[PDB]
Amino acid sequence: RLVSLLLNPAVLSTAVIHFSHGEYFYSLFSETINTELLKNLDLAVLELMQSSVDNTKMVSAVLNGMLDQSFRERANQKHQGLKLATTILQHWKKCDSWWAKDSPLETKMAVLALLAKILQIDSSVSFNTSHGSFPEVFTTYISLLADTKLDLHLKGQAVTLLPFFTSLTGGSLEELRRVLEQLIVAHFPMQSREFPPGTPRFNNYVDCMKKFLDALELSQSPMLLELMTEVLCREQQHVMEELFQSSFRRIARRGSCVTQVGLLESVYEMFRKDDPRLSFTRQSFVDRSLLTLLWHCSLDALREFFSTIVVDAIDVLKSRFTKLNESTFDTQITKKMGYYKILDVMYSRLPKDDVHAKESKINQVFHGSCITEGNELTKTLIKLCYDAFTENMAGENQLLERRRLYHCAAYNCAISVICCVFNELKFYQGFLFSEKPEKNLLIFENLIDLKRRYNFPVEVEVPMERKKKYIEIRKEAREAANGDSDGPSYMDELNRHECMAPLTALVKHMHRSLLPSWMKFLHGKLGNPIVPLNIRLFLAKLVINTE
Amino acid sequence: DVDDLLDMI
Repeated sequence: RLVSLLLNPAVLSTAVIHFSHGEYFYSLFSETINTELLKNLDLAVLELMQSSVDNTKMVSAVLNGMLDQSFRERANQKHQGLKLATTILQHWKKCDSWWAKDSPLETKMAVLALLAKILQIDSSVSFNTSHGSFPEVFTTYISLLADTKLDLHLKGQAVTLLPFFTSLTGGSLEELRRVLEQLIVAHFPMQSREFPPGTPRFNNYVDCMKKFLDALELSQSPMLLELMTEVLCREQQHVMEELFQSSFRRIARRGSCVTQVGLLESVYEMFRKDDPRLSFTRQSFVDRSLLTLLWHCSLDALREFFSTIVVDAIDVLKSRFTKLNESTFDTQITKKMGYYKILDVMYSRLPKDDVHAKESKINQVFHGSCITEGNELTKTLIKLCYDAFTENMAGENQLLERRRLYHCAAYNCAISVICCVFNELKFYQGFLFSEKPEKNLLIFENLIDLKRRYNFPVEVEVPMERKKKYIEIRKEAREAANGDSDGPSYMDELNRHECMAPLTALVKHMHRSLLPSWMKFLHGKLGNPIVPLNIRLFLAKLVINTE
Repeated sequence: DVDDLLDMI
């Protein structure tokens, strides 16, 4: 009798508002009615789901204003919400018209409000292999994803349940990738920044980025991860780019050591195969996101990605390049410097009791328990980066900007593998400064550009802390030798270079370790004016940095 | 060139 009273469109007036007497009765009291529906649940929901095509907003408000009370008083009449949910999540075939095409959007928000309630009031239970109305509600969600009618901000509370939808295999996952890609290519800007700041377009876009970060921040998936990383790679940088970095460091440390291999190897296959596209996007995976992810706290010692990269790195490294064409060349070169960056970092944050001793890493590298030193793969690495940065361009003028960055990344790999896994000063000259001049086979011509004029604004402001440094210099300069009372009483792109950091890391390790021959070589190369101005200035800034 | 650094290991 009460359900028959409620599900009725009877018009009242305070004048011009019309305010149906189902809605107004459900506005006045709204809770003790829901205790009656608690008193007999089963006929209430079965009869409540009888008219569900006309009285759509009505019964959705009935469910919302019942689950809010069943959620808030969970401190008495316990063991209730589970049976409530596992009963109601069975008859969503009754709903077929709120979320479909030619249907109101506020009713669609109402469906997802019932969704937010059945996934807030209860736990992860109705998710596995057609447990409840999961394949009768997922299609409602998919039709609210593939529709051309929802809003750029009123999906904002509507994407947030992918944590309760990243727990699956394939089959529906393919069309999930499909609906995510189509909402991205109809709801994200094409490359970068093409919306005015302050306006409620660009701000709801950064809210969309924020809620994606909130979703994968807990829900550790490679599922959403290549989907978001493809828009993280469509340009060189983005507008909200640090937020992805903070959330990547946030997703890095959660445990789940096996899933980290999944993230690395999965976005590594999204990077790794042919996939003809532009090279910045085709390398920016391993250039930014993979390095910044596997750098911080992904896994402190991981050899499964670092077991398949044994097979999957040196095969690309030991290659030949075809220079008839650029579109076969640049892909090989970019994935080669990506592999240089990967082995750089993989030797940067690994200890020595697992990789360079006679351990299971080299037992993975070559088949059989090795008596060898562990310096076999690192010997093929060291040889080929030496070949890489000592590869001449004695007539070669094709794509020399990429080969310069390649050569410096090659030496970055070399610096990392030499600064970490041994303790003797033999290689410390022999692979770093012993550069043998047969014909053309030196270092800095081949790995430093030497091809522009560095433009300097001079000392533009703030000489504030440096005056005290100069007065302290005149303190220690006179009072140490022949100090009187006082005496006189009278009246930036060389750093951000991708080059300065590994040198000023290696020498600031090489000090605290033991005229050296490398000191003689850089002693001569700085006062020799046949040498260009460029590496003269750069090794000058080196010497200034490493005091 | 670097085989002088190979044989010394």
